[PDB]
Amino acid sequence: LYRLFRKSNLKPFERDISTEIYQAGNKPCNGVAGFNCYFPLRSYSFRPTY
Amino acid sequence: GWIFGTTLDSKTQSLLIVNNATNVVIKVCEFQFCNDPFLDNCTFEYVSFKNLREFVFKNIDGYFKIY
Ligand SMILES: *[C@@H]1O[C@H](CO)[C@@H](O)[C@H](O)[C@H]1NC(C)=O
Ligand SMILES: *[C@@H]1O[C@H](CO)[C@@H](O)[C@H](O)[C@H]1NC(C)=O
Ligand SMILES: *[C@@H]1O[C@H](CO)[C@@H](O)[C@H](O)[C@H]1NC(C)=O
Repeated sequence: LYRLFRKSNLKPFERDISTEIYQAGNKPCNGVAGFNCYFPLRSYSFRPTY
Repeated sequence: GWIFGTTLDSKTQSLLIVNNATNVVIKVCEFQFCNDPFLDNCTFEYVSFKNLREFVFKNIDGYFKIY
């Protein structure tokens, strides 16, 4: 699984582990998916025929 | 001992150094400890008015240095 949303750029060799649903801006989410409320955890679905 | 981190409420990573008079316990587990913080997930773990002890703790490049 891979990331696409985060609120900051990480320092080198840093290990903040957080898999919560992230805001896309200043709109609050409170753990509810929707507009401006996106999951960062995506997948590539690795097949040998790609 | 000393306890480090950002939030320290069993949410994200939190350092812990405890001297229990025999060893020096160093853990990075996020889990809670004794409810009153006194002496009677673990990706890194390390076990080893007359007195003045001086320490310097710094954190550079993901490295925690103790003098
Ligand atoms: C470290 O944690 C603090 C929490 O107070 C946060 O504001 C800061 O952005 C974090 N640094 C990172 C993610 O590099
Ligand atoms: C101190 O902590 C170490 C690490 O868990 C343990 O092996 C040792 O028995 C402890 N000593 C005392 C006196 O509690
Ligand atoms: C300890 O590890 C488990 C397994 O990933 C995790 O579900 C749990 O939240 C961790 N405990 C923390 C972060 O306090």
